[PDB]
Amino acid sequence: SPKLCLAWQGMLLLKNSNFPSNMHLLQGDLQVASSLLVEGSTGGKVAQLKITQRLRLDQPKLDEVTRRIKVAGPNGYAILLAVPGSSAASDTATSTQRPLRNLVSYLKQKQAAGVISLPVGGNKDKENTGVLHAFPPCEFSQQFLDSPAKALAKSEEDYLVMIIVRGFGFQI
Amino acid sequence: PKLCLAWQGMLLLKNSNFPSNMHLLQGDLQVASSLLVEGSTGGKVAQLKITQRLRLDQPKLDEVTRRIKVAGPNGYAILLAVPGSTQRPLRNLVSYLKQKQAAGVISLPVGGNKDKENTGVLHAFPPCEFSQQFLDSPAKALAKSEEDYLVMIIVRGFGFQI
Repeated sequence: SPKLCLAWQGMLLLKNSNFPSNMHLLQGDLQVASSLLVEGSTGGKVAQLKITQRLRLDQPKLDEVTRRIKVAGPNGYAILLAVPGSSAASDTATSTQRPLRNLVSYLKQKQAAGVISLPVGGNKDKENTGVLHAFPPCEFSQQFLDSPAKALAKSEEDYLVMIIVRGFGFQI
Repeated sequence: PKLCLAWQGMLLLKNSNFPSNMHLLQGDLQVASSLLVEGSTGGKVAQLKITQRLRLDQPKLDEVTRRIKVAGPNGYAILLAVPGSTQRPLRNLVSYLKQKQAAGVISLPVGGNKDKENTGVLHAFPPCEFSQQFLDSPAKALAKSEEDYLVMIIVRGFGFQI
């Protein structure tokens, strides 16, 4: 049964919009999430995660998401459920706050997963980095939702499934 | 992180069992882990039996609040029970306790203990103004409807736990 630990709270960013979100652990290694959802240089907490790329939801991409989880192994991935969270001129990054449903609807219509490189700011060694793929509700993402998970996921318009994979190849 | 699953099993009332998952809201996880056991062995228990009730009146609720406070930070744990010898959905237990206007009472550990400091009491509250105070916004999302959860308040021992 999914642990549902509150692994992260903050804003997802896409260009000039931000979306408050709470992320709950569904499966995999909580430590994979806690070690990558950070500022890369310090390991410190980050309040924003920026979607910088899109992955198409075509079957060949989905099959590679599945394969990279299996390659990484039980200590090399985490899957989270992202649900809506709780709702200056010199700021180099401006953004309109929007409900998570906006981002969900966008990714559903674009038929894409959002890509977030981790940790924030990167790292020179390929093996201490990772990637989060943010999937909208769809047949692929529903396979990771058991009955207690769906209760959190109120509607097919209000959640994302976040798949974090650490490193390159098998994780030990 | 808050909200991790801390116990999975059946809540027992009379001749019915209600599968429940308990997630940590507040307090000391170790209070729950050490008391949600079979006393004679310290091992995992799959069932917890409600054997008493406490009415939801104001002087009793004020005293629950006081007992949480006096226990200290290692003396209590608060958990959210969500749906997880006839099996019934948890909402039937919720409806029953809502109708009776009472909290269920479970003595811990299962089987008791001769030393008070190694025992606890779990009060299982239905949704109400009092129990809602323990749910922040992230927790409210797990709670779903006002018919589908209980708030489990575990207090260890007697007075401040030190």
